[PDB]
Amino acid sequence: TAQSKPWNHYRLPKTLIPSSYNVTLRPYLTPNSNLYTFKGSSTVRFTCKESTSMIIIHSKKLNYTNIQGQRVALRGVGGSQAPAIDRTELVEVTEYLVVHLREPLQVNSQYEMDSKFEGELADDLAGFYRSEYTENGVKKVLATTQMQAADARKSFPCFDEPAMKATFNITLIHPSNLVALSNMLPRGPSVPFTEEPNWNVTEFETTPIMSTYLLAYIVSEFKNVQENTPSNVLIRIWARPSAMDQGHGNYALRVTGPILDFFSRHYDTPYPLNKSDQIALPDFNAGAMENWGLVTYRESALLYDPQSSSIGNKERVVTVIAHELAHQWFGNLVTLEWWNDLWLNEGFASYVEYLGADYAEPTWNLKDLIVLNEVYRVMAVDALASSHPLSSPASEVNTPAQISEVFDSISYSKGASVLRMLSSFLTEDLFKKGVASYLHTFAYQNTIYLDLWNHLQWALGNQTAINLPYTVNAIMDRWILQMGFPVVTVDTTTGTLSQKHFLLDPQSNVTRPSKFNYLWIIPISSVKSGTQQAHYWMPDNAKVQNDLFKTTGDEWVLLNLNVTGYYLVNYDQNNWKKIHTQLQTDLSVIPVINRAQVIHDTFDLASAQIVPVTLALNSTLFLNQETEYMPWEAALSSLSYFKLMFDRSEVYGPMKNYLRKQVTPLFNHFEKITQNWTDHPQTLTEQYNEINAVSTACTYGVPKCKDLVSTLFAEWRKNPQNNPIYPNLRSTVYCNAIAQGGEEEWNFVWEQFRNTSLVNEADKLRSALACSTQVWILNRYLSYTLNPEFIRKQDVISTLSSIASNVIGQSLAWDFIQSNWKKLFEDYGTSFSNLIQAVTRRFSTEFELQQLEQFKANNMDTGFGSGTRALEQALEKTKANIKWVKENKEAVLQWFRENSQGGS
Amino acid sequence: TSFFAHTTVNITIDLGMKRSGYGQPIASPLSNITLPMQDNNTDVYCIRSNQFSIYVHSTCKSSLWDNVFNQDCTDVLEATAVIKTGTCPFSFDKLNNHLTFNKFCLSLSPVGANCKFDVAARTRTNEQVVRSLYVIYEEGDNIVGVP
Ligand SMILES: *[C@@H]1O[C@H](CO)[C@@H](O[C@@H]2O[C@H](CO)[C@@H](O[C@@H]3O[C@H](CO[C@H]4O[C@H](CO)[C@@H](O)[C@H](O)[C@@H]4O)[C@@H](O)[C@H](O[C@H]4O[C@H](CO[C@H]5O[C@H](CO)[C@@H](O)[C@H](O)[C@@H]5O)[C@@H](O)[C@H](O)[C@@H]4O)[C@@H]3O)[C@H](O)[C@H]2NC(C)=O)[C@H](O)[C@H]1NC(C)=O
Ligand SMILES: *[C@@H]1O[C@H](CO[C@@H]2O[C@@H](C)[C@@H](O)[C@@H](O)[C@@H]2O)[C@@H](O[C@@H]2O[C@H](CO)[C@@H](O[C@@H]3O[C@H](CO[C@H]4O[C@H](CO)[C@@H](O)[C@H](O)[C@@H]4O)[C@@H](O)[C@H](O[C@H]4O[C@H](CO)[C@@H](O)[C@H](O)[C@@H]4O)[C@@H]3O)[C@H](O)[C@H]2NC(C)=O)[C@H](O)[C@H]1NC(C)=O
Ligand SMILES: *[C@@H]1O[C@H](CO)[C@@H](O[C@@H]2O[C@H](CO)[C@@H](O[C@@H]3O[C@H](CO[C@H]4O[C@H](CO)[C@@H](O)[C@H](O)[C@@H]4O)[C@@H](O)[C@H](O[C@H]4O[C@H](CO)[C@@H](O)[C@H](O)[C@@H]4O)[C@@H]3O)[C@H](O)[C@H]2NC(C)=O)[C@H](O)[C@H]1NC(C)=O
Ligand SMILES: *[C@@H]1O[C@H](CO)[C@@H](O[C@@H]2O[C@H](CO)[C@@H](O[C@@H]3O[C@H](CO[C@H]4O[C@H](CO)[C@@H](O)[C@H](O)[C@@H]4O)[C@@H](O)[C@H](O[C@H]4O[C@H](CO)[C@@H](O)[C@H](O)[C@@H]4O)[C@@H]3O)[C@H](O)[C@H]2NC(C)=O)[C@H](O)[C@H]1NC(C)=O
Ligand SMILES: *[C@@H]1O[C@H](CO[C@@H]2O[C@@H](C)[C@@H](O)[C@@H](O)[C@@H]2O)[C@@H](O[C@@H]2O[C@H](CO)[C@@H](O[C@@H]3O[C@H](CO[C@H]4O[C@H](CO)[C@@H](O)[C@H](O)[C@@H]4O)[C@@H](O)[C@H](O)[C@@H]3O)[C@H](O)[C@H]2NC(C)=O)[C@H](O)[C@H]1NC(C)=O
Ligand SMILES: *[C@@H]1O[C@H](CO[C@@H]2O[C@@H](C)[C@@H](O)[C@@H](O)[C@@H]2O)[C@@H](O[C@@H]2O[C@H](CO)[C@@H](O[C@@H]3O[C@H](CO[C@H]4O[C@H](CO)[C@@H](O)[C@H](O)[C@@H]4O)[C@@H](O)[C@H](O)[C@@H]3O)[C@H](O)[C@H]2NC(C)=O)[C@H](O)[C@H]1NC(C)=O
Ligand SMILES: *[C@@H]1O[C@H](CO)[C@@H](O[C@@H]2O[C@H](CO)[C@@H](O[C@@H]3O[C@H](CO)[C@H](O)[C@H](O[C@H]4O[C@H](CO)[C@@H](O)[C@H](O)[C@@H]4O)[C@H]3O)[C@H](O)[C@H]2NC(C)=O)[C@H](O)[C@H]1NC(C)=O
Ligand SMILES: *[C@@H]1O[C@H](CO)[C@@H](O[C@@H]2O[C@H](CO)[C@@H](O[C@@H]3O[C@H](CO)[C@@H](O)[C@H](O)[C@@H]3O)[C@H](O)[C@H]2NC(C)=O)[C@H](O)[C@H]1NC(C)=O
Ligand SMILES: *[C@@H]1O[C@H](CO)[C@@H](O[C@@H]2O[C@H](CO)[C@@H](O[C@@H]3O[C@H](CO)[C@@H](O)[C@H](O)[C@@H]3O)[C@H](O)[C@H]2NC(C)=O)[C@H](O)[C@H]1NC(C)=O
Ligand SMILES: *[C@@H]1O[C@H](CO)[C@@H](O[C@@H]2O[C@H](CO)[C@@H](O)[C@H](O)[C@H]2NC(C)=O)[C@H](O)[C@H]1NC(C)=O
Ligand SMILES: *[C@@H]1O[C@H](CO)[C@@H](O[C@@H]2O[C@H](CO)[C@@H](O)[C@H](O)[C@H]2NC(C)=O)[C@H](O)[C@H]1NC(C)=O
Ligand SMILES: *[C@@H]1O[C@H](CO)[C@@H](O)[C@H](O)[C@H]1NC(C)=O
Ligand SMILES: *[C@@H]1O[C@H](CO)[C@@H](O)[C@H](O)[C@H]1NC(C)=O
Repeated sequence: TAQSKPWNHYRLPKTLIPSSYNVTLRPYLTPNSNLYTFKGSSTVRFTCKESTSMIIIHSKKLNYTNIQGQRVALRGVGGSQAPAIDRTELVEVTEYLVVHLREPLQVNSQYEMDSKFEGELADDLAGFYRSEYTENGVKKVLATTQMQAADARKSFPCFDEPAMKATFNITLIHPSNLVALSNMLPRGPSVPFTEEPNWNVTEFETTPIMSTYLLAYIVSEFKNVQENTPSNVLIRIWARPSAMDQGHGNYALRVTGPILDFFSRHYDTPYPLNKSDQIALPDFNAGAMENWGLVTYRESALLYDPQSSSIGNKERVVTVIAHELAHQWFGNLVTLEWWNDLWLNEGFASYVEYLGADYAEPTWNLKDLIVLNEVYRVMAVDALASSHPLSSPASEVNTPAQISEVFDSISYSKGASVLRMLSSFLTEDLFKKGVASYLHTFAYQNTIYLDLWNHLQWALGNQTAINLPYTVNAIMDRWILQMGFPVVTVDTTTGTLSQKHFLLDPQSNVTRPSKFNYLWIIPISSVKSGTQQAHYWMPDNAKVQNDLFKTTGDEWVLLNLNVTGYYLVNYDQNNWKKIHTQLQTDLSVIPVINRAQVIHDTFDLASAQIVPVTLALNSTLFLNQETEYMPWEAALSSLSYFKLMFDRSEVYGPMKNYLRKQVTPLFNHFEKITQNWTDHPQTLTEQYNEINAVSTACTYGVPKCKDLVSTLFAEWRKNPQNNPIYPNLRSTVYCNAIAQGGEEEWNFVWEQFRNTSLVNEADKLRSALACSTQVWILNRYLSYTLNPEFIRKQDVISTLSSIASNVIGQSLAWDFIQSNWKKLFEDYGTSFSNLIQAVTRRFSTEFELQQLEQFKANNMDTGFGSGTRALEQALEKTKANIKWVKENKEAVLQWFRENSQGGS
Repeated sequence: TSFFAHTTVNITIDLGMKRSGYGQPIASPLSNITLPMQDNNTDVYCIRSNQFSIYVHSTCKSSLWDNVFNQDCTDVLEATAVIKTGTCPFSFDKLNNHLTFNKFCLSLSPVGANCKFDVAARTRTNEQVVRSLYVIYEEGDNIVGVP
């Protein structure tokens, strides 16, 4: 049947396995009279494993210059006589080039296939593509390559399946004015192209065995900062000439060396290649790609300006460098057979990125923010009936579109969360030994997740100290083959633990089936009244008992120490109180990561109606004695919804006075350590809580905070060119200054916004202009949006959603979006979903729901475009918001009023 | 090199002043003391003369958040170095007065420091200690100082 035909199946036939490729590409970076275009020529050598009469290879958007009769030519290595090509056909859907042969190929015989082709160097961010940038008014264009998944076939005919690894000989014909880069260093110095002497020919060294998706070739006029490591590896940081002249990519050079060294010792495997080129591209939506030896990055993730960039950027560059460098071993040396297992590659790197970044910047304690940035991030989505298992059968991922769906928060963050739990029971040193065992045994090869488990189990067998009650395969099967995470409820009177699938909706329709009936094997580290207890292993059973969790009197138990595991913990009311009294009597006894747990967990349990909302708010009482970031951020994140629903309500006064009483101590703490806000801290966590202290103390009415904003802004208005405000506190001071002032302040920030070149500062000033308390100023600012000479097209959605955040601007913006819907949909519907989510985020009344419903009917003919799901989603959120307010408004008001004096 | 001579020791104390978040004058620890050069070393200067004179040269500079002192002090920030007595039985003024000592060495390093003077910045509003100047002294009459 036609359906049976091998060319109509997405997955490649395993009759031909490739050996090596010879790919020669010529990027034409000058527009054609009609399109930027690239010309190529490839020669692949393959071995027949099973006799077939047809060569099926991947080809996407490639026009072919016919060699002799057909598109390709076939030759034979050894005595192999190549069969004649009867006909060549191109299937577009499955992206294939089917070469029908007159006589079948021979088993275990090698053949070579030549091809000459041409394609479009379009701005598609896929394959050999062009990245356009404007430098000093001159529009310059560079040729770069994103080959992830399907895109490599777009540039050269290849077997684009990660399991079909091969060695590649990349040759580049580029203009002599521009530089040529690839995965490997050039074989020799560039030699001019004989046929056209305005071009050079860079032929690179042969690539190690590697997957087609990790290939890269970039032709650009970029510049570099070099550095040879003690391990004899060349580290080059490439970027636009302007950025390198300003020394923006020097932090990247300062950390790349130490990071590669750490991973070399951690994995016990020397860096496979000798070069680590890291390029920063102007427009890189992907953020970063782990191309081997040519890691492409977005300018915001490799470059750091120490005079304008906040510490948030210093964290992004050091951690993203640690992630794409971890892939050079785990993901590039030992790749994975298919994308059904993409979670292991991205999850492992998303965990070891914090390890490598801690080596580079050890003062920051980054290994503790994985709970906040990765675990807590993914739990919000894994606690829904719409989530998905980490691992799916390989047969389920076939379509290029199905391959892209594997790239999500579950695979990256929950993957890391599950692999951090492994490195907890397995003891890390054993975990390192197994990973090393895996990278040494399966080097230059492809693997199954079982292949890692096997090596990590063998590591335990070569040991007698750590003994696990179950196999590594089974323990992890519960976390990778089923969705969601468990909530452990411990009745301390009887010592009975219970597990249940945690879903944030009180009423939820989990329809997805599980082989383990939504019961997990949970590693349970516990503490009894400050002293660590023995480790526990709760089975895949709903309820069990153990005297480890049986308290008497003032004895309190706290589980998931340091949040190593991927589960929520609930105790009996009495034990919660004993934990809350300890957080008041003395908090140091409870670790910082567990002090955030008692906040995140309680609020998440309250959303599911497992515990009352009063218990969640109770967890925010020890914060008048807290100077740490994680416990404070966990509260400010959870109390954001409270503010969104109550900022325009009767109960905001009590809320503001409570959070003022609780933030006043924190503000005074930083005021002291910073000598009246002069000498700022040097640890990422502390610098972050300083922003939280300043911003929170201000939006809740701390007198001194208003004086600090006024002073800093006053000094800035004088001497405008030199800015006194610290890069980190600039955004808060700017927003506050605009809200505290009027037209003169707004007109200043607007003039500076229209004069600033740095997108970093422009966005800070633009988002600050939306904080105005004047109605007429906000409406004028809203009319500035309609004109693209005042606000860029891409800045419009973030400008509108910022005005909507102002309590005064919510009404003004909703009105503006309804009245200008057609124009906004015709431009952003083709991003817009997020606008209809930023606005309609506070919607909490039946009257607002009616307005949303009436608007849907009115603008049905125009249509909601990309946010059609979002307009429906906003209705469902508003309805869910109306329910929460009705059932929690009175309790929240009473609690805030009662605890208005802060905590003891 | 004659013991019987007058050696003038010029303590150049470059002063670093940073403006506070509430506009207050804040004195940075990054302010630097430059002792006269001796034995190819600015860290320590030992008096090798019967008569000595210790004089203070003070320069005020201003930094912003950067901690790079690129400009001159203006308004509240401006200040002048004042070497407070600190942990010593003698004031910086007493030394240039009729005071006799067998050996007198001013060092920026606390190694061998028999005593330590506290260098401060005196803004119209307040005087804030910045760095400390260590002194190693031996009681005697071989060396004395005066204006
Ligand atoms: C991308 O670049 C890489 C290099 O960076 C290319 O890899 C090279 O691939 C070619 C072809 O496979 C290799 O060349 C051949 O290697 C044979 C083995 O050489 C090795 O063993 C030697 C000791 O025996 C050792 O000294 C040497 O260093 C190396 O380790 C070598 O025997 C070949 O030379 C003879 O054979 C040729 C053809 O085979 C004969 O024999 C068969 C069997 O009977 C017969 O069918 C055939 O007709 C021939 O008679 C012959 O043409 C020669 O005249 C000679 O007799 C030859 O050198 C090369 O070694 C690889 N280099 C590296 C560094 O890997 C890669 O191929 C390229 N990609 C593409 C698509 O080409
Ligand atoms: C770091 O900042 C501290 C706070 O800074 C203040 O607040 C910020 C927001 C800005 O407004 C800033 O300009 C303010 O100074 C700062 O601590 C403060 O320092 C000032 C100056 O030393 C103190 O002012 C003096 O106060 C006393 C009275 O103290 C009583 O009243 C105050 C309230 O006014 C209470 O807070 C105290 O607890 C006491 O109950 C006054 O008597 C004195 O003036 C007298 O002397 C002058 C000169 O002779 C006369 O002209 C007057 O008539 C008076 O006789 C000052 O007004 C302020 O009290 C103090 N506050 C606190 C809480 O400590 C600190 O000095 C800064 N430190 C650094 C690092 O520079
Ligand atoms: C849950 O999470 C917490 C936080 O990560 C863990 O507590 C940490 O334990 C590690 C163990 O390595 C501590 O690291 C060590 O700290 C020692 C000093 O202890 C304290 O005192 C200093 C100064 O006040 C504080 O800054 C510090 O935060 C601690 O409070 C150091 O002396 C150790 O140095 C040793 O190791 C290094 C390794 O590079 C060697 O170079 C040294 O020569 C030396 O051998 C080390 O740095 C970490 O400080 C602890 N943090 C806190 C705040 O307690 C818990 O262990 C973890 N618990 C569980 C159940 O997983
Ligand atoms: C007391 O003396 C100390 C030295 O003991 C002086 O501090 C030095 O100040 C100079 C500037 O005058 C610093 O050199 C500068 O470095 C800046 C970036 O380096 C940062 O990181 C280093 C390492 O931590 C710090 O030392 C430094 O302070 C910075 O934090 C550059 O941005 C500066 O730019 C200048 O030179 C470049 C060319 O290199 C020019 O293009 C610029 O336009 C500009 O001229 C400069 O290179 C030096 O690093 C500081 N060393 C320290 C802090 O020990 C104090 O200035 C002085 N204090 C006083 C006068 O009270
Ligand atoms: C301890 O750990 C090793 C694996 O780790 C190695 O040794 C430690 C000490 C470190 O040096 C690491 O860096 C090393 O990688 C376990 O070895 C494995 O044992 C199992 C048996 O339990 C072996 O499985 C067998 O393999 C046979 C074929 O082996 C050959 O082929 C494989 C590849 O397919 C190749 O890796 C191997 O070297 C041989 O060439 C097969 O016939 C048999 O039926 C069975 O499948 C496995 O191959 C071993 N792996 C390696 C890499 O050595 C130890 O078992 C473990 N000890 C304990 C007690 O658990
Ligand atoms: C140590 O530092 C002193 C300066 O210290 C100041 O003075 C002492 C007394 C204390 O009060 C300190 O608190 C002060 O900070 C340096 O003295 C200076 O030396 C320079 C060397 O160039 C002298 O510069 C000269 O200036 C001349 C102009 O004025 C002099 O001459 C005219 C007549 O020409 C005369 O009218 C006037 O009275 C001065 O005598 C100029 O002609 C000459 O070419 C030269 O430029 C400067 O005058 C000195 N100032 C003072 C007040 O001493 C020491 O050099 C330095 N020495 C050491 C060893 O550290
Ligand atoms: C794929 O790409 C690789 C390179 O990345 C190609 O491999 C190279 O092939 C060339 C041509 O065979 C090799 O250059 C030859 O080397 C030999 C041995 O040293 C001789 O020196 C050759 O010189 C003699 O022959 C030429 C041509 O007849 C003649 O002009 C000259 O006077 C001499 O008689 C010399 O050309 C080169 O070393 C190879 N490089 C490597 C690293 O292997 C490979 O051929 C490409 N494959 C395909 C199918 O395109
Ligand atoms: C394109 O290919 C040509 C030819 O290889 C490259 O010319 C090369 O230019 C570099 C400088 O960028 C030359 O380095 C210097 O050469 C001079 C000799 O004139 C010597 O005094 C210095 O010690 C230094 O090595 C290189 O020699 C020169 N090669 C030539 C002329 O054959 C050109 O730069 C290439 N451009 C690209 C992007 O490939
Ligand atoms: C908008 O941005 C431009 C570019 O930054 C600003 O131009 C700058 O204007 C300042 C003030 O005139 C110039 O400062 C100069 O300092 C030197 C001493 O270092 C002095 O000799 C000059 O007379 C002048 O005062 C600065 O050089 C100049 N920079 C450039 C590249 O034009 C402009 O002032 C900004 N307008 C605002 C902030 O609204
Ligand atoms: C590859 O070939 C296709 C045609 O098979 C080219 O598409 C044509 O482009 C011309 C010029 O713009 C149009 O007039 C034709 O109508 C297009 N036909 C189709 C079917 O698209 C395409 O431009 C070629 N690409 C390259 C870079 O060679
Ligand atoms: C939140 O904490 C408060 C105390 O801060 C708890 O209030 C106590 O509740 C018990 C049991 O009803 C009473 O016996 C106490 O007298 C109450 N004390 C105060 C000061 O009100 C409250 O129960 C906690 N809520 C939750 C759900 O944990
Ligand atoms: C990398 O270095 C090794 C030696 O450690 C060398 O054998 C290999 O050829 C080099 N590859 C290059 C230059 O890319
Ligand atoms: C859950 O989904 C099933 C299948 O769509 C449906 O039959 C059932 O009524 C749903 N139940 C709830 C509670 O929504």
